[PDB]
Amino acid sequence: VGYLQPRTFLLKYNENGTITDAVDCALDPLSETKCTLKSFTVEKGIYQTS
Amino acid sequence: LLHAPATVCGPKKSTNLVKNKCVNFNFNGLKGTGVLTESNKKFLPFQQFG
Ligand SMILES: *[C@@H]1O[C@H](CO)[C@@H](O)[C@H](O)[C@H]1NC(C)=O
Repeated sequence: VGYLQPRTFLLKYNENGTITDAVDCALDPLSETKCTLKSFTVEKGIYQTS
Repeated sequence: LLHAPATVCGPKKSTNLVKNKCVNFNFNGLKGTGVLTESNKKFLPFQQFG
């Protein structure tokens, strides 16, 4: 048994229409950079995130 | 007219399909303007719009 609270997930959709991956936007700061760039892969650099 | 989404309604009248024409489509609460054509994109059975 688990709970649900209001938070943001970045979820991508396959070319067949199904969901293959999602990102918790508040788990660790790398995932927050993934959410602010709206991409699953980030490059090397500085990202002013939050 | 109780404070709930109602479950008893009337049958909403329909229309035959038209291809390649600027029409005012209404697909279950989708008011707008566009043309209608066939598509090769495959859906999943629980989808209805895109
Ligand atoms: C997408 O659906 C088609 C239809 O059969 C299938 O051939 C293809 O392998 C599917 N691709 C993925 C990534 O699920």
